[PDB]
Amino acid sequence: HLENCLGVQKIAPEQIRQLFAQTSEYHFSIPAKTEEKSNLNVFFGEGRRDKRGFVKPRPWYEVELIVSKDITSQEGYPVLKSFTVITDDGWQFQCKTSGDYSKNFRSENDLKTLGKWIKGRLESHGCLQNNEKITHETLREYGNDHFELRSTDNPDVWLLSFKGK
DNA sequence: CCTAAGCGGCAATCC
DNA sequence: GGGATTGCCGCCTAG
Repeated sequence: HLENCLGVQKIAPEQIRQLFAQTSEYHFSIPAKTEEKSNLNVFFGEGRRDKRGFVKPRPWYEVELIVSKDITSQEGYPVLKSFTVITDDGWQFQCKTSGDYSKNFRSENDLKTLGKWIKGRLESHGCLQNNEKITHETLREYGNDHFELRSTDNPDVWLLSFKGK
């Protein structure tokens, strides 16, 4: 679902096999929270309100990963930085950490990009359907409730995993 | 001047 | 009370 998305590139399988074969100096297990108006479920939160008073609904694939201080404060974590992310299923796009405490982990220049990777993967495995809330059952049915954020010898390129079963 | 969403931070919550 | 945390809302500014 990410092939035709602007800013997203395809990384060859053999290029992936080598990258993930390296051991990371920094590794993080970012929890997939089940918050209902934030995180994976930003779609169910309030829309964006204009000065006229209209509230425009969020796109279905708009998501964020809010990372706690317990992981943010850890050494090596990209605080308020932009970086390249290479996914375990062979996709590359830009991400940027932002907000207070640099808690907000999002795809860069298109919030939907990270959403299409996460929700798309959930949908593809049949654990989620359009306009449905992501719950503990969704993650249990998928087979994983954490994202793996790993460092690479290049300080501006990270590895990101969300394998199921 | 509008338009729009990227992402910066308001504010609800806890102790 | 208000420092700490972050779930959630919408300001801000590029184009």
